Amino acid sequence: MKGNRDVINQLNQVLYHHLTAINQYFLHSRMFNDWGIEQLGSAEYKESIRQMKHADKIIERILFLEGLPNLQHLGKLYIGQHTEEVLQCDIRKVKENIEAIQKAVALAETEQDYVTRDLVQEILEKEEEYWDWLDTQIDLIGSVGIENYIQSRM
Amino acid sequence: MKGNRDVINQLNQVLYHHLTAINQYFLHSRMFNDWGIEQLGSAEYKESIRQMKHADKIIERILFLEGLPNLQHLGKLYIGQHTEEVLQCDIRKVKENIEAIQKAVALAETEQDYVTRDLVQEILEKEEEYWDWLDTQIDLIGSVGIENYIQSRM
Amino acid sequence: MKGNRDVINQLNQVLYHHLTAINQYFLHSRMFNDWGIEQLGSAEYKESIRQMKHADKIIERILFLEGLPNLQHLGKLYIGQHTEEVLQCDIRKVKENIEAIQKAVALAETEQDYVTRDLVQEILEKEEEYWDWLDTQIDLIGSVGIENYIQSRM
Amino acid sequence: MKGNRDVINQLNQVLYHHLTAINQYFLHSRMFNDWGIEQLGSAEYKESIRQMKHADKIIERILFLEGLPNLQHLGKLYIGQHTEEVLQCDIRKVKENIEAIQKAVALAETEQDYVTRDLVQEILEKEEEYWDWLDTQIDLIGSVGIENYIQSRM
Amino acid sequence: MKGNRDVINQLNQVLYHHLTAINQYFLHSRMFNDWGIEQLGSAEYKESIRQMKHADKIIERILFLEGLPNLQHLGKLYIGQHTEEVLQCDIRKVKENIEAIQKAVALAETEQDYVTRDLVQEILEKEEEYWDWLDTQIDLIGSVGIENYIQSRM
Amino acid sequence: MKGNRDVINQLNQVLYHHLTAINQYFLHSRMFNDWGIEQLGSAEYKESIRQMKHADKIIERILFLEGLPNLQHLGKLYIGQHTEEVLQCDIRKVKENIEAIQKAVALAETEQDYVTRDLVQEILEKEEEYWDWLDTQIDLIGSVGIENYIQSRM
Ligand code: HEM
Ligand code: HEM
Ligand code: HEM
Repeated sequence: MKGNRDVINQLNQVLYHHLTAINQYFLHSRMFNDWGIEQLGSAEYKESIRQMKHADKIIERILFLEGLPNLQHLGKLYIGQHTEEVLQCDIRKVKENIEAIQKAVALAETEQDYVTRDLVQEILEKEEEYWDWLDTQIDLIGSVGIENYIQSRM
Repeated sequence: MKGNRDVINQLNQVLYHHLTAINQYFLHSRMFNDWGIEQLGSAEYKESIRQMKHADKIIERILFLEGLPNLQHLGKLYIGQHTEEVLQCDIRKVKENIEAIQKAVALAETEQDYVTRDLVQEILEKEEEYWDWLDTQIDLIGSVGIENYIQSRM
Repeated sequence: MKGNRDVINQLNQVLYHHLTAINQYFLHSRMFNDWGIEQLGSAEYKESIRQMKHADKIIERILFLEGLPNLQHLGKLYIGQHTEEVLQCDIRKVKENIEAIQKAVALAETEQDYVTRDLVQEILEKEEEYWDWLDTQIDLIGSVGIENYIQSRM
Repeated sequence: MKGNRDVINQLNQVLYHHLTAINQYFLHSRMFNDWGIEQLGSAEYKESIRQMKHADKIIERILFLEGLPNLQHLGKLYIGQHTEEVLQCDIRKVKENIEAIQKAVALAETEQDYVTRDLVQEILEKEEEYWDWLDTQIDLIGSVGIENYIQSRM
Repeated sequence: MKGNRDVINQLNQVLYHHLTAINQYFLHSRMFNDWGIEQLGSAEYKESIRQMKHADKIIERILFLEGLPNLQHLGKLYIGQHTEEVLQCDIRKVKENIEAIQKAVALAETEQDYVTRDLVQEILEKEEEYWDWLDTQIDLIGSVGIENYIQSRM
Repeated sequence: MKGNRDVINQLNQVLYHHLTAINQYFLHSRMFNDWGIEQLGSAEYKESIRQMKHADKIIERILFLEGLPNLQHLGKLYIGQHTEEVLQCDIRKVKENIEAIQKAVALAETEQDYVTRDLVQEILEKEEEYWDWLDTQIDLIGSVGIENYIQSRM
């Protein structure tokens, strides 16, 4: 293939994690909506769409490199049963995403696939943003209490 | 739970097929784009998005009925290696979708879940449309030849 | 020089307090934002910008009077560790600002620098407004409780 | 000079390749137009202009670094005599561009000229895009036949 | 903290230099205006605002990494007494900025904080732009003479 | 071939001079910009683009006449080291351009290639305009002095 095989394999790992995140965040969105917590339903939906866009770019990059995108398998979904637990499940997932993306950055650099590096660098910045937003929600549950926090996210 | 357990379980079967169809069709879109056959890339993307909307509607219906939507599992993706084979892989997938939807209609009717029936009846109408479109593409390959057919779908 | 030396020196005292207030308020803004308390982040940003405009007006007045604006030095920043303490740190800072401004008004009047007096009198009016706003926030924390107060300032 | 001499020398190599590509793609554009294959005439023109823009940015970067941009010499032009051969000649050229750009990225990194690195990283992404487009045209000539392919590019 | 401690410390160094540059350029702006050299007053103001924006992004990045932004201290201000000397003082300052930013890029890379790296890479590009503009003004004073140069910058 | 071989060969001589002029003028533009003399940067850019359009028209004319445009070779670039020398280098280049164009007009007339003659006659009119502009700049340097002249072209 035109691309580096090891780079292609790690891009498929990143895709695996994006595919997993799409489904986790999407179900979390619809669970929050079913509960009437509509603003967190929206935030989870937006991040699900963001993950879908990430996956699209990785698939297209893998195909350009003449590799085979792997959409057949998923990782473990972390599904919470109440608001605070959902947030902690998302935190667990985004940390997995970031670790995989960081290793893709490091590997692309070593193999001199600089365009791939910049692609996953762009995704990483957004994953840090979602991690930050989740951390903030946890702290706010601490500051205002879970009853006030949910009320605010209706 | 408020909904019927067998109806709930068959809705998760329909969701499984939609989630699987999402990934098959989306990959086929990007492969057609990778091959330079952009009108088939676009058609496949549109059908993937429709499957995404179908899955959304089913997830929301399962949650209202107080069941647990299952997004953890995926079926076999039928991935083609050239234009004609891709179309045949899609035909195989939509036939699986339609069969699961038909059993959901029949079962929803029996259990007097008339609102679920109407939801899955609407999805069925769209699945028949995609099936018809695929049949037409295969016939057109026969009528005009694969070289003219691909040329037309650039 | 064309201006009065004591007036010039007290204007640099006012500038010192504005420069210090810029940094305290700006950091408090970004800390509130980091905590998810965005309306207090916004209020603190607005007051930092006002302090930036105050400092600008004083610098321009010192230069017209042919003195040397001193931007090299900073006072103690009072940095809080939670919402209520931040507000109290700001109250301490604005009280220092107002005291320096009041001495500038009194001294400008004595030395018949009536244009400088009016400049610092305008700044004072705005500093009293920020002081009033801070007092109100503290009272509101008392009336509604810190959990409701923070919830409201998200 | 303010810049690193070795970095400057490699930037002049990249410029050499951009200057060469401008002329190859431009002549190919006008040859396709002379043949009546106007859509490939347009694609070659757009890429010629893109190469001109690349050259502009490299020249300006070399001058900022206090080096001497070398516009006096050109590399070998690969000029095809029929559609498929033209595409293969462009593929040969873009591969030369990318190799020179990749070595510029690697060298800028080692010498800690991070702004130069980002400049050539941006160009590289576009060169990969043109390489991809060319690969696609070759495959389409395979899929639809050269007679249909040219017809489509009129 | 979630961030790397050494990266956080170097980000605080970059902030230190941005805080210093804000004040130097701002005073230089108002000094040029006091002298009637309004176009250089404007250029210094714009760059002061640019430095303020740089500082904002670094503060927010430090807080995201769970570090403590240090706004309490400033570096030495280089304040000129006539047009050419002001420009040379700014040149001294921007070189300090760039050295600190380059070491932040190198350190972020080593510790695999790739989003921080991209943030300071973006700032660096702008600092090179201001350095270039300053170099140009010095040369123009050489070409046209200081009397013509100031006249032009009124 | 459909065109006259000697006419075809002289058209390639004109193209050679345009391609050479493109590069000289474009570099002069970016050098003037690098020096802060932006109105001369702009004037030189405009003349480079005109030379690019001239080269395009000649390439298209050679191809219609079924000859082979030669873009592989370049003449001596006359690169100045200061404003006055640059202008003199441009004067030398446009004089070469005009001489090649004049021989193309005379030869096209002899061989009754009246359409080619009119094409090169139009280009000549524009080359005389650039020659006139350059002469004016040199005279203006004499009338106002180089320091005022450069000041005016900032
Ligand atoms: C499996 C990999 C998937 C990929 C690559 C993918 C890709 C995309 C893309 C590219 C878009 C358009 C984004 C935009 O234009 O703003 C989109 C939209 C959407 N996706 Fe997905 N998607 C995936 C899975 C899913 C799943 C599993 C669901 C539901 C559980 C879903 C639900 C949606 C919805 C509801 C939309 C909005 C469509 C619209 O309103 O137009 N997606 N997806
Ligand atoms: C000390 C760190 C500072 C930071 C982080 C900071 C930050 C900012 C920011 C983020 C803006 C808005 C920029 C925009 O939206 O375009 C701004 C504007 C401004 N700053 Fe600062 N600033 C600082 C210090 C100063 C100082 C010391 C002065 C005066 C000597 C100053 C004078 C101004 C002025 C006059 C404006 C324009 C405000 C307006 O017209 O809306 N700043 N600053
Ligand atoms: C040799 C190095 C060259 C450089 C750095 C260069 C640079 C440029 C630039 C910066 C533009 C404007 C792009 C834009 O604003 O969109 C341009 C336009 C153009 N160039 Fe070049 N160019 C070069 C050579 C050539 C050559 C050799 C030709 C012809 C064979 C050519 C033909 C054109 C044409 C036809 C245009 C469009 C101008 C217009 O319609 O405004 N260029 N070039």
